Amino acid sequence: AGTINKPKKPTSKRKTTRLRAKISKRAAEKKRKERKLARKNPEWRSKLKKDPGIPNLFPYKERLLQQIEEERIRRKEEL
Amino acid sequence: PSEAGHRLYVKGRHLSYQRGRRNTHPKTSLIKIEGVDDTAAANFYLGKRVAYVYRAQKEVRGTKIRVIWGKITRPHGNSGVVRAKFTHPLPARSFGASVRIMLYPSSI
Amino acid sequence: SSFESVVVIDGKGHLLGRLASIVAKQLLSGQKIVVVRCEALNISGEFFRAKLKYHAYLRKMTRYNPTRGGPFHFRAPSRIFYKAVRGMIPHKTARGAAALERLKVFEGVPPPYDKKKKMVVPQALRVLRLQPGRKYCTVGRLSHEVGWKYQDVVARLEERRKAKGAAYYERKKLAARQLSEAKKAAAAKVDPKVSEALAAYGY
Amino acid sequence: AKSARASRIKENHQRFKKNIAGPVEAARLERLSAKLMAIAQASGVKSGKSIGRKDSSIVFPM
Amino acid sequence: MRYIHSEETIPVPENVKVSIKSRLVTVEGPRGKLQKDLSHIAVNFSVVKKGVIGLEIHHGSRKDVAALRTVRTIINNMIIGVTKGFKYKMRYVYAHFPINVNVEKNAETGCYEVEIRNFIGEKIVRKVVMAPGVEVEISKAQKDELILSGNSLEAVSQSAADIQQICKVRNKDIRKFLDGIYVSEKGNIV
Amino acid sequence: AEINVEATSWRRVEVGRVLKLENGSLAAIVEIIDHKRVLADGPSSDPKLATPRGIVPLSRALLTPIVIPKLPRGARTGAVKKAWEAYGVDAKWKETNWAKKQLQQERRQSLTDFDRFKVMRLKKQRRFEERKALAKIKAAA
Amino acid sequence: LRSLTTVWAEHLSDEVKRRFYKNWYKSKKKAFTKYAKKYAENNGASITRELERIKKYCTVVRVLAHTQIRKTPLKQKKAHLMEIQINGGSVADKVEFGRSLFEKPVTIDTIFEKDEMIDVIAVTKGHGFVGVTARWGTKKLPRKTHKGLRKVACIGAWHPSHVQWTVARAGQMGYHHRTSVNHKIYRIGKGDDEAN
Amino acid sequence: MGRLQEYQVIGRHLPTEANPNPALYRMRIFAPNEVVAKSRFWYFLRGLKKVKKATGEIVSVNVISEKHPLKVKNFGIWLRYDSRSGTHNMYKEYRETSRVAAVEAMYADMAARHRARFRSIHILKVVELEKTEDVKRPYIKQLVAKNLSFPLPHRVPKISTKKIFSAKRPSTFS
RNA sequence: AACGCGACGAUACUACCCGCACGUUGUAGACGUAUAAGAAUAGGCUCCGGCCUCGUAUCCUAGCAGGCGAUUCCUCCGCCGGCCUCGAAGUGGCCGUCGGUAAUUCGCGUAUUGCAAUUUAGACACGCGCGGGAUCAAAUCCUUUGCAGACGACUUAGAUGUG
RNA sequence: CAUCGGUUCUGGCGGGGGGAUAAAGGCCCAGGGAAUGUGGCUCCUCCGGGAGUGUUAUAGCCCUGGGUGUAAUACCCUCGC
Repeated sequence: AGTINKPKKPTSKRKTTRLRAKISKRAAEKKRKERKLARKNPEWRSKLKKDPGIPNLFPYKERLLQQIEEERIRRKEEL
Repeated sequence: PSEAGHRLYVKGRHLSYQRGRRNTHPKTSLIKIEGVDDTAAANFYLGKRVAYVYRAQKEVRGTKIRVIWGKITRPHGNSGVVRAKFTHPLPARSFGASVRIMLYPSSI
Repeated sequence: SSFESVVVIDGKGHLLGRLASIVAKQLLSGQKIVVVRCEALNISGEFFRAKLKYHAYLRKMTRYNPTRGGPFHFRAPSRIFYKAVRGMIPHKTARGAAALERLKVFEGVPPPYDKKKKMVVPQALRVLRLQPGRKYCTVGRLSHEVGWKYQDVVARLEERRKAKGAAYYERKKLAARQLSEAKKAAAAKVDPKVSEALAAYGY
Repeated sequence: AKSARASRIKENHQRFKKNIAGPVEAARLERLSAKLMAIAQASGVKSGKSIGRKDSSIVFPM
Repeated sequence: MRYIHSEETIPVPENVKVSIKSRLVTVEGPRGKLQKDLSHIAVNFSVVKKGVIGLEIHHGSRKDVAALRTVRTIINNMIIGVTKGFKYKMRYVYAHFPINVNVEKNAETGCYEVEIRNFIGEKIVRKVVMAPGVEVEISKAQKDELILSGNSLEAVSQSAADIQQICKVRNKDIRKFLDGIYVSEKGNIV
Repeated sequence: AEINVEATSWRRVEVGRVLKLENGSLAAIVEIIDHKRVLADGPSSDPKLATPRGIVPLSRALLTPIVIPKLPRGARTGAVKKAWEAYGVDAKWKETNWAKKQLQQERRQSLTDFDRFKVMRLKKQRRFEERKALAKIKAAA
Repeated sequence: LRSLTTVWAEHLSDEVKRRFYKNWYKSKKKAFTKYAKKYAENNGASITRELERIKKYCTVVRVLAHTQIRKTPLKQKKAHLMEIQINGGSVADKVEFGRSLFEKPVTIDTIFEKDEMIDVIAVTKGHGFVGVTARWGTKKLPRKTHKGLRKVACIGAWHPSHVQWTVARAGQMGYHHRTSVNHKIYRIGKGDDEAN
Repeated sequence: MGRLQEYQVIGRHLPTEANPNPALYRMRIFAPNEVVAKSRFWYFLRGLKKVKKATGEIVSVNVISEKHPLKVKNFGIWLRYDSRSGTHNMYKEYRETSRVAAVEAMYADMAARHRARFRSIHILKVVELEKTEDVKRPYIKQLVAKNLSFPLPHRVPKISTKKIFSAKRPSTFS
């Protein structure tokens, strides 16, 4: 496009009070409506979220897995 | 003969009144002292008398030169600007004019 | 800080807005400023962005009469720097007009500023400010591309000034060499207690 | 139609100026300059060979 | 990520002389002199070894590290230019109207000039000025072939591209009208 | 193959390089932490040149010509001190032009009013001698 | 461009001296009388110095030339004076050429030639104050239009709340400066030719 | 986020008739001060063991100082952070002289590169990497290279901001 | 550009220029109001030995606001004149005369402005004065013209003539 | 100007307490260990330097316990001048 030699009308970044107030009101109404839809949400949700686990690049992940084994064995022995 | 100067004062500039964004308060002026660029350097000049020397039209009691006297009160900001209080507030036209900071009252 | 009768600033290699801000503050504090070589000022970013901004500026004009009230688009590089400075000064007040009367701006180095000390402002110097690899342009190139007519005249005059400066520098080097020889020869004829006392004081 | 500012038209006109109109204008200039030339030919300080000085300011008054 | 150190190397042949000062590179060979200003690229030049130029960037981003490969190939091309040279062969073909190509050397400018006539029967004379240092000859081994040779690869290839672009068919079906002048071979003089 | 390369030769941050900090004290690089910070120790017996072991930001440090040879990476203060006195860092620092400039700065800063008057008078006597010498030189050619 | 200096000839005619006056008949006619003495003082040192200044500093050289209006049938006796640029040659050649042409008549055929295309510069015929119909060529309004028909019906129908500079308005017509180009010279006739 | 310290915080549930000796829980908390450390402790305990502040008490708060603050170390940090997508695992590495310096550098890094603020970040493990071969990230591996030595091109000299004008053009070579 | 600029002609007076004699004359603001390389910044400078963060530098800087007289020195400064030189908005270099001049040392004076009170001190511009040198001009109204014109404005002519 | 009173801003100095009776660190003592392996040794080289071996040698480092030691210093709190 010939933007550099013949630029068009600039798009103003100066807001108006009317548009600022209207955007704030719409954002508040959207928050209320989203809260209402979340309260009436019929989609199934898990009781416990899925844990990501331990990252593979953590250098002592195998040692942490060993500690988990030792802890569960000690818990089973105590119980 | 002698080729030296006779200056025993330090040069300063009258920048502005004490002010916010919009409101100004002429009872306190802001002075930039030459060579003073921090609060530690400005602490030396606290209490020093400062004269604004100007010229008038009419000769009154032997002279056309008038003086407004004041003192340095406290540092201002972080860049060595100081606040000064004069007997009368300095003229608003003198923003950018020069002032004389004396070496008295001395504690050296 | 230091108060001077007039500070002459070589505009080569300085960034436009930062130099303008420093110069406007000095003018309002009451210091007289002369800027030379405004055609050698720099603007950060690519040249086409500066060109786009100047063409966008050229769009604006009073619709019912372009001879009055309209933005008068000055194309000389010193006038571009002057517009940048005037935007940072309350020019519609008497104090701002008085501050603007303490400034002079030129293309090239007209005499007698060719034989005066030219200072630099390190807070506005491009080699110290811009990150390496970032683009920058020249105000003189912008001025030539938007219709300044005197790029070649200023270039020829700067070439003659630099040739005369080369002759002056040859004489200056000869004078410095003779001064070093004079000090070396005179060091035998100064009293050793005088020399030792000066050395102990640091001179 | 190609405009008067067209690049091809400018190149055509430059070829015309260089090859056709140029020699004619040069020969006419030679004749006219010869006629007007025929009409025309029909201490340093104290002599003026050294160019001494004749018999708003750029600086601040100081 | 910023890489602490990155380095490239350029080998220099025995008959070549390389001088680098403030990133202005001068390359000397049997075939002449080439110069190239590389001060738009941040690079530190060194002599790592006898006959090897080292190029290095310190604390550079991936883009700055990658730019050294371009610098390496550019200097290697100047070295190849002063040693073996560069040669682009072009072939001009036609269907009905024979293309007439005439080659002259301007004594005032030192540049070669190529005049092309009768391109699909057109009456205009197309004139292309070669870059300085590029020589153009009409071939004797093959029919309807021009040979552009020189030390600068950029100058030779741009001259060939200017000849290619000056003979463009316009407003005709290019599946049918096949006339033109095309680059047919690229290589070294030696 | 003749290669003539004229470019920059920077001093390098490395183990053994002596840094001058902004207060005038000296340290030696023991370990490089990253491109901006080093671990440095100044074990000098001179209290003006001494620096406690710690992190030094390279923006606050200057590279001196002095490099302690074969200083091990991570060496503790005892070994750093032994290498420092064996190499004689303090003497070479004293011979550097940076320390002479600093010494001149302190000598000029410690002057009294009587000292400044005597400086002006002695400089005028020396200047009279140099002016005679320069007149003799300019008279010759 | 800046005029650095001017050098005048030793003798100027009365018809060109009239150009420097509004009331030449009441005048003492003193113009250039002190200037003519510089040709005699010190063998013209000031004249020579100004010529050397033009030779060593200047890039554009123009002669000053005036008309001989007394050879015309015009009642005007005050001549027209103008700067004519010397093109060609070096600056020293231009200066020597002009100084050689001092106090001399230059005929029209040493400047222009038959079959040459020239440009003509003049002020056009004055018409005084003229309405929009003849000044701008606007369409006449219909017969017995209220408040006049030799007008523009709407000078503004749209924003801005101003009259724009591009709207036709009644005012001065003619007496404008015009440069017209590409005029062919058909003949340069000589005044001494009884069959020109 | 701030001049942080590492605190050992030990707390417990208030003893009852059924439970005269409740279990003690210990955490390592990076916090600017002790009030924030105890608040974070009760926050995590509410999230894990369902022990509330009103039904519990703080047994001990101690500062854990770095054993060798003058030794350069490499640290691996396993963290989780919350964004609009959800919770994400992350392993990152820092070359510092203390765990607190590593955690501050982590907070500034997460803010700079992912806009993750303090309360969206859960620090799970801070380990000192024992061996050079345990370093995984190339931006630490280039720093642990043998005979590491670099120059510093284009250094802007330090000039005081109060000295507006200079009589000589500065140099960027030292 | 009617508040941008240049070259040139003639400039009567109280006008112009020079000398000193000062301002109840003014000025967005003297007080050492001292200081010319160019160029690069992933490179430069040099006396060619070396040197480069750094103007924290260099020059100048003592005497009644700076006297008088010596001892002593040939250094620094200024006005004129000659020859050159400097056009981007024009001014510097050399030489010569004359005048001043602690680099060294000393003698006589300083008081009383009374314990501080701008240290009235510079530059430019303007004005009033004398004593001299230099110079004797234009414009407008008016009458006239029609290349012009609502009125102003504009092109012309009016002193002896090609009126 | 001096000596005070009231309010307040700001600079410096001398002590006390706490914590892992700071953590470090220096110098010693006794163990253990490795590499971005020092010296030595072996093999390649552009003779510049590389590769290997292995635990202090013709550099050093890390971990643990102990002594100096109620060490110093930081940070926090605090009594004054």
